Amino acid sequence: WNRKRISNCVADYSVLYNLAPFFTFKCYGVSPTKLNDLCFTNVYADSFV
Amino acid sequence: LYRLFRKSNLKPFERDISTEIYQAGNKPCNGVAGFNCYFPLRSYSFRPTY
Amino acid sequence: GWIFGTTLDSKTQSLLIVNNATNVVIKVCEFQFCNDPFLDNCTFEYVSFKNLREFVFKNIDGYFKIYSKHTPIIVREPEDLPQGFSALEPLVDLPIGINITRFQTLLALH
Ligand SMILES: *[C@@H]1O[C@H](CO)[C@@H](O[C@@H]2O[C@H](CO)[C@@H](O[C@@H]3O[C@H](CO)[C@@H](O)[C@H](O)[C@@H]3O)[C@H](O)[C@H]2NC(C)=O)[C@H](O)[C@H]1NC(C)=O
Ligand SMILES: *[C@@H]1O[C@H](CO)[C@@H](O[C@@H]2O[C@H](CO)[C@@H](O)[C@H](O)[C@H]2NC(C)=O)[C@H](O)[C@H]1NC(C)=O
Ligand SMILES: *[C@@H]1O[C@H](CO)[C@@H](O[C@@H]2O[C@H](CO)[C@@H](O)[C@H](O)[C@H]2NC(C)=O)[C@H](O)[C@H]1NC(C)=O
Repeated sequence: WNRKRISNCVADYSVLYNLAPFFTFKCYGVSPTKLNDLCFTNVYADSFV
Repeated sequence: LYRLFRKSNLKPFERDISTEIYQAGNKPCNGVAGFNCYFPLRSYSFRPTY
Repeated sequence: GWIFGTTLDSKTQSLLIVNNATNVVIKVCEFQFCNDPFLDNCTFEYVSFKNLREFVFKNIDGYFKIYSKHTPIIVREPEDLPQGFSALEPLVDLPIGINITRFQTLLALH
């Protein structure tokens, strides 16, 4: 697993909500519509098939 | 059933029983449920193993 | 009487107050209103030109407050408000839990 420790940035997922080739958006612990105003130390990104 | 999507904060002691689809995206839902058209009423399905 | 509500389109809650000369009917039923009444989920129900009737309606903290005053007046000019002072006593307080953006009065016809 490639744990990408992304830091020192603000989440901007509203592009993916505004584009066709991204389909599912599920969030647990935080709201799926309230993602933009959250701040984190290290977001751990993983991407698989 | 628990509400998770609503347009604004509610004034104290008020009732919302509208079951219309929340307009998350710019596209109108028009009675069609999908992604960026979120239904407000959801349940956590309480179980004794929780 | 009066109909209070936001859109009044039978998709949201709407307060209805109707007087029929014997009782006062106050409901929050979301049924249709058509346009004008004629005469010869319900989560709250409450059943109770010389004349001038003054009313004050306000809606704070989920409470609908109605203040009322009744007085006999004699006027010279056609339909002008009299120059005087009258204090409106409180009439009723209702815990209906709605917000109101629009309203419309109700008339009696033949
Ligand atoms: C009064 O409120 C209810 C919900 O609070 C409104 O929704 C409708 O309620 C009826 C009665 O339960 C539903 O019909 C049946 O419900 C059962 C669940 O017990 C379900 O298994 C059946 O398949 C059937 O659907 C109905 O689905 C529900 N929704 C709609 C869109 O009608 C009701 O409309 C309110 N009535 C008034 C007059 O305001
Ligand atoms: C009061 O009820 C209205 C329902 O009509 C809620 O939505 C407002 O609706 C009016 C009429 O279209 C709009 O002009 C407002 O902009 C809407 N409000 C918002 C915040 O967008 C309204 O939210 C309700 N008030 C509260 C405090 O929930
Ligand atoms: C004015 O309206 C009220 C209520 O709308 C009427 O009250 C009725 O009272 C009887 C007495 O037992 C009840 O059985 C009925 O169910 C009530 N009506 C309703 C609709 O609930 C009252 O009679 C009306 N007065 C006149 C003169 O029409």
